[PDB]
Amino acid sequence: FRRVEDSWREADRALRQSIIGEQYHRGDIVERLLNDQDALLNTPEGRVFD
Amino acid sequence: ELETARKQQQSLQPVALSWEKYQKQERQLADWLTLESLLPLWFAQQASH
Amino acid sequence: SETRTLQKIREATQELLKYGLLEEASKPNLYRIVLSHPEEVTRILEPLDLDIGIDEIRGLLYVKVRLDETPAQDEWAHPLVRRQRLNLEQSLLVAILRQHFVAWEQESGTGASQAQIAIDDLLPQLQIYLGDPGSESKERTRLLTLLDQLKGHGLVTSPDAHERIVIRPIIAHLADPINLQALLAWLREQIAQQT
Amino acid sequence: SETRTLQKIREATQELLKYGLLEEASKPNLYRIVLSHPEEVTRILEPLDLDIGIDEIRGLLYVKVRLDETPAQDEWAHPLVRRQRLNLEQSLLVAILRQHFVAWEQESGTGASQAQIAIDDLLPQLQIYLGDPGSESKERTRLLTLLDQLKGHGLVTSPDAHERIVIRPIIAHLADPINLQALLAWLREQIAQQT
Amino acid sequence: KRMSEAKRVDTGALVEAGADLDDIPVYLQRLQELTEEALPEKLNRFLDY
Amino acid sequence: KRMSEAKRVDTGALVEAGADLDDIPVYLQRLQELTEEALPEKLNRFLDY
Amino acid sequence: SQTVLQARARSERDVRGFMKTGLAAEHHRVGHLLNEFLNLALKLDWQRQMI
Repeated sequence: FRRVEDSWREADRALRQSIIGEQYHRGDIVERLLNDQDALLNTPEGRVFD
Repeated sequence: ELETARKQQQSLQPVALSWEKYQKQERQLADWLTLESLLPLWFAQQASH
Repeated sequence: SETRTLQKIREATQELLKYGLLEEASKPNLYRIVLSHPEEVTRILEPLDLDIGIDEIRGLLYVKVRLDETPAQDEWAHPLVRRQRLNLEQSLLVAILRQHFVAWEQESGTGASQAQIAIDDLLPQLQIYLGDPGSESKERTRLLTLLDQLKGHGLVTSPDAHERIVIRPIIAHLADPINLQALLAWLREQIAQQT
Repeated sequence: SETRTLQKIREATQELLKYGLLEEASKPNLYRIVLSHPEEVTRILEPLDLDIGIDEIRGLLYVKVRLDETPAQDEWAHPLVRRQRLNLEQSLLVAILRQHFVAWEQESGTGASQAQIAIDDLLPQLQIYLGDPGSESKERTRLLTLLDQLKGHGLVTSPDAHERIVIRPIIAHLADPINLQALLAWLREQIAQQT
Repeated sequence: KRMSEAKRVDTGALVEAGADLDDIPVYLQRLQELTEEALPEKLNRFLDY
Repeated sequence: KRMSEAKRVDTGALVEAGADLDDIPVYLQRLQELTEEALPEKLNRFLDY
Repeated sequence: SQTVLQARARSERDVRGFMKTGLAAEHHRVGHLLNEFLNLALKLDWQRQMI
């Protein structure tokens, strides 16, 4: 869990630094949220958490 | 927000559909009007000959 | 014998110079006094190479450096203006505050001056740019220092018991789209040079 | 609309306000401009309750509150002027400089020469009433700190290459010389009482 | 009729425009934005999320 | 445009009818019913309460 | 695990605060300006004092 926490923290920070992007529109943002969370959940630590 | 966006798009789509249906008629009428601006001169030429 | 300006006019103009700005929503009588003789106050400021601006819909009167013949180098060099120039950290906080301010203005138009926000909302924003020193208290202190500087520039109220602050309307005229685009061009030049 | 005020006069006024002062020994240009055009500058200052006195003998001009003496209250408070009360150390230093300046003016008349004093004479007289802060280095540090703060208040110049300061003629127009004399009486009582 | 119907569900965008033919382009711009954003397609995924 | 605007604020008397010229009679029926019985009676009820 | 949920909710905060952008004209203009400026901002070296 010492690393599950860090992985999700990094995912959130990436989502932040990416949402700033002007090229991103609303549909991009919702899509990126869903994809990032699912991808994180797909990694081994993700399955541990699940 | 998603639900309201869905409603907004499902309302706007018929508007664009009908707008196309109307622009079609507008362009159909443009040259049909252009017929009236030409018929008398055509029949004047034909009357001359 | 000697001509004396109207006492109320002198009071209002001196206080407005003291604070560099003035809101109807907080000091209505002075705001209206100025609005009764705007030509008079503009005349009074003219020798100082200072000037006046008006935003009726927001109820704000703010001083601004006269630029008819002052050096285009920088109005900040003007002797009377005291608080020093802005710096790009303050500008980043200004950008975030302006975003929050426009988001607030959407809700009820210009509305009141109550552009409220919680401090806990700002820290996540800054953490992305300024980074994470890994000590929540340290970043809180850093943010509070920046906010203190901005309040020194008059763009934000000091914190309160609920860890809330309210954005001074003066921001709308510092983050004026024209100023924003000038800054943006300067900063694009800066990045291009950075290579 | 309104014709721009003379540029030179605007510069003289703004520079004057930056220091509440003008001196022929340093800045003959603005000194002369204001001297030859007093009505214009005074009228410019009228709106803000500001006025200027002069001592051509001392080669000095200075700013002052134009408010008529005791208009409605005994002692005045003004939006654009903050009345700082010097801490006891600064009060002692300014008192000693004032007495030295008046003594010098007795020696050479009024305004004949700007008063001076070296660090050599200074340090003993300050330690007379303040004692050893902990070292000679600290002694000079404190002395120069107070000297710099006074220079910020316009009373003195920074020491030259030979560690000699010039007492600014402005000292002749302090607000409450009676309070200074009273504190000097207390100091001269304590010097004898404690030894 | 359809244009007015759409304004009935507007939120802060179409209010800045008329309700007749001369403003149709703005409605088409908004419809373009809504279609290209494709927000309505996420609905089922986001409910589960 | 006007009748569509009215239907927005409707509360169960105009939605049952269209938004064209043929639907004017029902609009008139509702308007007269309001002006002649609804507003007076409801105002009286409000004041009495 | 609470920290995980905290990060998740924190990201959702700035998704929510960003989806509400059905703005008027001038707000739409300044929003583009600020977004572009912020995207520029990231590129700098914030850790440097002199920068």
